[PDB]
Amino acid sequence: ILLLRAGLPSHFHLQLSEIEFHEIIGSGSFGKVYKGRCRNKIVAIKRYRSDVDMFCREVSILCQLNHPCVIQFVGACLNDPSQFAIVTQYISGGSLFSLLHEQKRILDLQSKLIIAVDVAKGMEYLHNLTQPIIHRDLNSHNILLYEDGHAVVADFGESRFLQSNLRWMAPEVFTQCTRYTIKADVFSYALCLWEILTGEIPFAHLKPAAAAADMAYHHIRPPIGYSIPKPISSLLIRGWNACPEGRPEFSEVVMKLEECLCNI
Amino acid sequence: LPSHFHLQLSEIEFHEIIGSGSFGKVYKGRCRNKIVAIKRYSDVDMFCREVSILCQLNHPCVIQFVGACLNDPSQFAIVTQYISGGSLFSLLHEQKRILDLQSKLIIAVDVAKGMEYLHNLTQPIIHRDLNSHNILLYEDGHAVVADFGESRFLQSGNLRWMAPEVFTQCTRYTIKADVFSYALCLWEILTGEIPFAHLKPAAAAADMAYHHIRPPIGYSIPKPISSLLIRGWNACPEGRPEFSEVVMKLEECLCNI
Ligand SMILES: CNS(=O)(=O)c1ccc(N2CCOCC2)c(Nc2ncnc3[nH]cc(Br)c23)c1
Ligand SMILES: CNS(=O)(=O)c1ccc(N2CCOCC2)c(Nc2ncnc3[nH]cc(Br)c23)c1
Repeated sequence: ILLLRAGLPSHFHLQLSEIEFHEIIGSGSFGKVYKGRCRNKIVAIKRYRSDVDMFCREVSILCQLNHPCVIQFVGACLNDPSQFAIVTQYISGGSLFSLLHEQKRILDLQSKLIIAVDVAKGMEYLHNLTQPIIHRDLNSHNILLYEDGHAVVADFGESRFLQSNLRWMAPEVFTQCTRYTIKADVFSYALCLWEILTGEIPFAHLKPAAAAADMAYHHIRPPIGYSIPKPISSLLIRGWNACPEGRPEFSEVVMKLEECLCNI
Repeated sequence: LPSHFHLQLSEIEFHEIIGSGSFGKVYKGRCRNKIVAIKRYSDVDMFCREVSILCQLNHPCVIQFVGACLNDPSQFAIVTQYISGGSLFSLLHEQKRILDLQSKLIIAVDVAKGMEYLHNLTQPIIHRDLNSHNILLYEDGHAVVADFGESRFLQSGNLRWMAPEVFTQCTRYTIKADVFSYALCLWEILTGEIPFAHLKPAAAAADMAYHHIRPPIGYSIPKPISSLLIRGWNACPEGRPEFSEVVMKLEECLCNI
């Protein structure tokens, strides 16, 4: 916290008294997320309820980020653990999850791709920083939408910087010993991309742990209909390959989806 | 650790080296009037773990602990019974001895009983590193499980979009990992072949985990056993048998050998 207070540029340093908390817009064990106001901006605030090290990491990551497909950091409060809070821009159009599954708004192909492309661009950005960042929690809740249908990647509370005998191991043990890479994000993305196209929650009929289990152990993936365009189904098939190294880099995901926009 | 298990370096008479690795070296020797094997080695946490496991062990199909030296990090040493008949891996792959089906099953059942034992202790133990190097043979062709350096005591909505490799890492190890390992050992035993002989170990571990590859089952393997094998190396841990059931079926086979 002393190391952080020193390294984080001072313009980001916020006092809790500078923040006005309106509503709660999201929740969790970690803490709650309020809509509010700060330095004459409409903002979203994550407030916290090893906890120190989690918060110091998250700020260290957020303050690196500048890209129009990634949530815009505004500042944090670093006084003491009790005060701890994180502030970002607010985006009115709400989560992608809501759009698809609650409001059940029916989007056309162009609109869907724009979103897919924007998210891929944000991930590309993160993965190709000098010191790559893994989001590690990409989902339709953490894809937020501008009124005009563009999208940004949010919530870096699980994010980590990428760091710099097996013949008889059970697969799940072998997988524990292998440190995960930026490729984990691509797998999450793939599901998001299917979620967008179908309108459907992955394994909608299953509780989260069961769905994970099926993907992980029984190697199941959501159904790929014949009507899904080829270049996309390809990306899906590759993107959620159990073998991480077989998943495409986001730079290619972008390239392909932008092609589709040219042909849309 | 129980005071009687404490050992001083002077109580241990070293002889030749019998094994190696980045971890350290293993010696044959003599201690407290018995022929022994001696192992010699964040890094301290893992030693107490290994020792706290070994002292608990008391079963004919599991290695016998004898004691351990605790003076300082430089002096750390673990001492066990020495077993004259070498490693199974050797017998199978270097010596290449031809065994009857009975001899094979005797080893298979012995290893299974040792694993059963471990798994059904009040506070169960996962070996986490079973293989034909750590299966040691008595001259009479009985076998024991060895080398507990990797062994662990069993510990008591984002998940839906997680990559498998990440989900696996947020999940706690189970005893069913040993069952998978055993399956391979069992196939190895029956066929005499190293699993995926044509591949280097990581290539093998990848193919088993990602591309769901398993060893080939030919008429070389009997039907009742081959059912066990397939279930044993299931991708789903929960689909794999418990070692109790392995024992039953394999003893049932021994009745018919
Ligand atoms: C402090 N910002 S943050 O990036 O750490 C952050 C984390 C989580 C969330 N929620 C996302 C939806 O599931 C619940 C958590 C948000 N939410 C939002 N951030 C901006 N504009 C927003 N508009 C609507 C919403 Br909800 C919204 C921010
Ligand atoms: C201190 N005993 S221990 O259980 O920690 C232990 C760990 C590893 C090994 N080696 C096994 C073979 O690959 C290399 C490591 C052994 N070795 C042996 N222990 C008993 N009798 C033995 N006879 C022949 C051999 Br080798 C042998 C013990």
